[PDB]
Amino acid sequence: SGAIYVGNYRVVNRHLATHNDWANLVWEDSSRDLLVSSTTAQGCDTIARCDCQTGVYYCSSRRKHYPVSFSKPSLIFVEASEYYPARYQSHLMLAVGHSEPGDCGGILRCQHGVVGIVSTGGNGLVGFADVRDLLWLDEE
Ligand SMILES: CC1=NN(c2ccccc2)C(=O)C1
Ligand SMILES: [Zn+2]
Repeated sequence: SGAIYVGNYRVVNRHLATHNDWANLVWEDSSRDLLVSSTTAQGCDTIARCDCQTGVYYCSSRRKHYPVSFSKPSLIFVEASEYYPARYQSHLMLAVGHSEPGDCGGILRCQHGVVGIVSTGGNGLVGFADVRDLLWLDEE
């Protein structure tokens, strides 16, 4: 579980979005596993605006923060899970690391801010859904 709170936006894994998220939807993309909803409170996370390929992510299933190298966001095939069938996920960054389903929502961060959220796992890789291309998250 986990979310990005930036301005009046909540960024969550699409597959973990709640009733309230869908009732307050701003934007969602299944191919990216992202959903943004609106919030009453003004959050403080800052989105990274960079092409960093190094960061630290939080892994709930190890209660650990891991420094990682990750690939630039790309179109990646991802085997079937409990929420999606085997399919190409877009804007996905891979790293060597630990990722179980409940690790989804863990944040990947660089010195510039939030890079993305855990979205995929298995075969010793962790996949993060990039948010650095969503410029509109910084305004309105
Ligand atoms: C929210 C959270 N952000 N993080 C975090 C902290 C440092 C680097 C990357 C991610 C947590 O462990 C929980
Ligand atoms: Zn960065």
